[PDB]
Amino acid sequence: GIDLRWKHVRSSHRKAPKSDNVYLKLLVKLYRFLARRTEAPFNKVVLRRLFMSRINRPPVSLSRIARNLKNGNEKKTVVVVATVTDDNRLLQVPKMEVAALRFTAKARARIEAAGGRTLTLDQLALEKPTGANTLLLRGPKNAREAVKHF
Amino acid sequence: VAAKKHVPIVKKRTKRFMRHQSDRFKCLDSAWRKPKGIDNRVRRRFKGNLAMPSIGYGSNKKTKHMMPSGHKAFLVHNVKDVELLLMHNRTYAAEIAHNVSSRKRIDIITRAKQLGVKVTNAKAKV
Amino acid sequence: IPPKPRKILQLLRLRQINNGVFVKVTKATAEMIKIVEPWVAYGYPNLKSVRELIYKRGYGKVNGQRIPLTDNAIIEENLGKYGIICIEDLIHEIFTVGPNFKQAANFLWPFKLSNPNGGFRPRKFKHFIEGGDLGNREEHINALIRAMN
Amino acid sequence: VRYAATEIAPTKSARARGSYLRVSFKNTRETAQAINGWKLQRALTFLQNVIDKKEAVPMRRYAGSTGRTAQGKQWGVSRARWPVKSAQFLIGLLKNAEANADAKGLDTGNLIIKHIQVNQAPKQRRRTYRAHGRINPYMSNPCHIELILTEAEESHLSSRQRGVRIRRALT
Amino acid sequence: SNVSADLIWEVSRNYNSFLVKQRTGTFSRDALNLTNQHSRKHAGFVNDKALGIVPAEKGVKVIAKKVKAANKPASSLYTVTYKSTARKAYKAIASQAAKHGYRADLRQAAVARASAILRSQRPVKPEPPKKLRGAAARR
Amino acid sequence: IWRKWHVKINQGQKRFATASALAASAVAPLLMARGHQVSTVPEVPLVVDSAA
RNA sequence: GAGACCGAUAGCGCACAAGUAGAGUGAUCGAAAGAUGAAAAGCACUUUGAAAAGAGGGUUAAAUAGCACGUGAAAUUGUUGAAAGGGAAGCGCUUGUGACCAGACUUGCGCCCGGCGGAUCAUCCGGUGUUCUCACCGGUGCACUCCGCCGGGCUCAGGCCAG
RNA sequence: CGGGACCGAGGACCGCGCUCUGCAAGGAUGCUGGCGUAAUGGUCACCAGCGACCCGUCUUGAAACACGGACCAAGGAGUCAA
RNA sequence: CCCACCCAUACCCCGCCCUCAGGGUAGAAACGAUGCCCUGAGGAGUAGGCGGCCGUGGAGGUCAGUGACGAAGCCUAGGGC
Repeated sequence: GIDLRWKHVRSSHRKAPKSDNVYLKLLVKLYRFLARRTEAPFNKVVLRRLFMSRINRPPVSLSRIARNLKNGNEKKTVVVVATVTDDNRLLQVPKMEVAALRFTAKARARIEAAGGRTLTLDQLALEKPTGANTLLLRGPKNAREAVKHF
Repeated sequence: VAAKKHVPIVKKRTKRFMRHQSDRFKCLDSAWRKPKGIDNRVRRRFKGNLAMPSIGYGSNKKTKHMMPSGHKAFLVHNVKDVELLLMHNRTYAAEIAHNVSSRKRIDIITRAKQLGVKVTNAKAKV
Repeated sequence: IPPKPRKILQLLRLRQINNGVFVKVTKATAEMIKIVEPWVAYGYPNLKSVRELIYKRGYGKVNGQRIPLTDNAIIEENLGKYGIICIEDLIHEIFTVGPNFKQAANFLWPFKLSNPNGGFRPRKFKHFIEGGDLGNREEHINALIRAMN
Repeated sequence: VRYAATEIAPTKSARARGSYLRVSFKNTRETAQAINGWKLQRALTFLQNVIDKKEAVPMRRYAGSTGRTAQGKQWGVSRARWPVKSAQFLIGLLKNAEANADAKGLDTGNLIIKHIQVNQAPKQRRRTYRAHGRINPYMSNPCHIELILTEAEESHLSSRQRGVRIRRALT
Repeated sequence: SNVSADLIWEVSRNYNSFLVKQRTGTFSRDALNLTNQHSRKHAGFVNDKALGIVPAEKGVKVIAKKVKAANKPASSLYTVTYKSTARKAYKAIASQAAKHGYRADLRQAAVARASAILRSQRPVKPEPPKKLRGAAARR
Repeated sequence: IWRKWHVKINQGQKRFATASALAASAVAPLLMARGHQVSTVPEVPLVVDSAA
């Protein structure tokens, strides 16, 4: 026998989505290829967030996107691996180019009316395959009733 | 026809795993059941007792599910089933299901002879 | 085994019986080996012992994996920044205890030896000076290396 | 109806059968085993001697705490009895089989009991009263008897082996 | 758009009506499936460009998918019957599989299937009589 | 009898599933994969004149 | 009128002369128990027995369905065959003996000759389809070319145990 | 420089090399014999050498005590709702 | 005190099974990518936790499934996985 005081640890992170969405499966295949064949850390982060669950993907509002568009970020492509929601407290939506998993109808309509562009992640892979000139945004993770009651 | 060339087939254990005390009680079937008594000698693995199945007895991945001729059994019910083995006569053999009638068996055997497919029970119902 | 000798064996990378390591003699190592004397036999290996151990049972730790030292290219990729590009360089560094002895010894996987041909002494778990096998047998470790290699 | 001995053909054999016969199965088994394999006339004479207490049936399996007699020495035992009722039932069956052989035209002077078998019939369920208001079974264990009477009646060698055999044949 | 061969594979990779699943392997009844194996490489009903070979009265019959008629099932198959020498059949099948880039990865499988069908169309040889062996069987 | 026999489904998810099934009904590979015999159908989706 | 219910130890206690038979002074308690066969065609006649029945002979597609009745498990029993047994058997590892078996093999492929039997040889022309350069169809081959068959010869690959 | 035992994983080429027409260099080939069937192999029964307490439950730290088990078939115990 | 010898599931080498880990694999001649290829390490287990599979009654779809030329069931010192 061998004396192993320490213990080899199995991985504690997701390697595949639990979702049976076939479009998400195709997106996972695409970003697996991209993260394997490119040196960009952006593709690895995007693939690992595509693995994640819904409580680990909180929504991002247009007010949050407009907040992060300030100070020289007006021309960067906004990348959100989550749902982009509308905020009616924000009366004036600036022009922006956002790629997301999905948009709400009001958020998509308000972006297109303000003159920006909405993209999917495969369109993001086509136009910025290495994630150049991109602003990666996450929503508030701890802003949940369960997390408040923890 | 003859099977594709393969590594020699090795069975790590030929004898079956018999249930404890199934040789002494007729109400106990000889099918394996893992002993769960905390004082059971077979569960505690004393020497001179029945062996317990484990994954270390597993067969080689290259020869698993191979009959001694080197083929893998494929259960067939009709001529359309046996024609699925057109491209695998050196890897899969055909085995006619038990509830297939004699005349349909003759049809399957004739088609399998044309396709060069081994039939495991070709002498049945003759 | 008590926790302190267990920890010292874990730090000396002696986790299995008949595992062997090369140690550079300082006070900080000699005191550890003196503590774990009831479980180990140690001594001063010669050039023949070093070269035969490295040639027959030499394994390098590459990306956490145990790779046999069958080519000089493995030694070049994993020790070439210290000037060790061949197995003769590795043997020289281990034998002469050079400036990169720590890197060479830690690159060497702990040697998994067999039981000795001819056996141990009749009572194995006494000190060497009492007629046993434990402790420092000095230059007599070479015969044990021949028997267990 | 099917007999247990299916190998025996019915062209030159004679069969007899009795079912649900209220006679002791154990005694009947012992009597049948005593007369198993005998001549028909010898079996009939022996069963009459059993009825007249001149020859005894050896008790071999069903014999626990039975008596001992001098008439077991013919069989090499000490425990033997005289099951008169079993002998009467078997005499009736043997006479029926002899009549069947006469109807078929066989010679009864050369017939042997090739097959004889006693099986347990469904039990007769009487009851008996015990102490303290208890009722126990008082059953009978009857038997089915059947019997049938019949007329009494260098390859793949090696080359070295072949050469040795030819040399020894020539020499 | 919303439909691709990749998506059809993702939908029907776990179950479809052509699937035959057993302990020793998974097979497919699909007509455009060379080697009758369940995989994306061989799923002819899934793939946009695909080939299939069936026996004829004499020779082989090869069907190929037409990419411009995917929504028209009655006119989606390009069918040629080869009833000629086996070498010419192999040459034509390999030409329509590899020369214009129409699934050059299926060339070996297509030639193999044509060869198997043409060998199956040969007359069969009579089997030798069974030799009785042992003790009970010989006597 | 007060076992739960009926399942409440969101109408939006019902309409989503109906749209997905109608979208899958216009894919000729999926029709063959569901065991339908459509090899002689001139076009999928099959539209017949209302005069007939 | 129905059922993603139960299928005769289930489902109501009850699928049957069931709130019956039966028990209790009484209030009350309360079962067990369905299936021959399509059709009784439910065995004429002879023979043996006092009879029950048995044997022949019949009916039936089948009595290996005989009002003990579809199928007919196990416990347990009888016969026959084989075996073991000096105060327990049973079980594990590994040989041997005896009995009984599943496979595997039987020849294939490729050449060189000779003999047959046919021109779905190469090229060109026209039509058609296609992946738009690849094919099929109709004419053209006039037998040193193609395709099968039959005899030989040669090489290779072929089963088991071994040196 | 001999003598012996056990093993032959992989499956076009690629690499490190060497004694460089080639090789013992990133894993066995070559030659030959008998047999081609119960001969090898397998199952069953038995003898032989060695090994081997009767299960479940309970108890405490554990044993022991104690409890249940003549045998077989069918039935038989973490369900539903809020 | 000395020499040789015996053998544990311990130690060394080799094969195989599983688990874990680290790599590779698309202008796809391209794959049950839920696949395949390469490499290394590890393997006892009560209470307890988790995963994958086998089996039974019934429901939808599918296999243009099997079947009076014999379904289901049952017996089997007959075989295969």
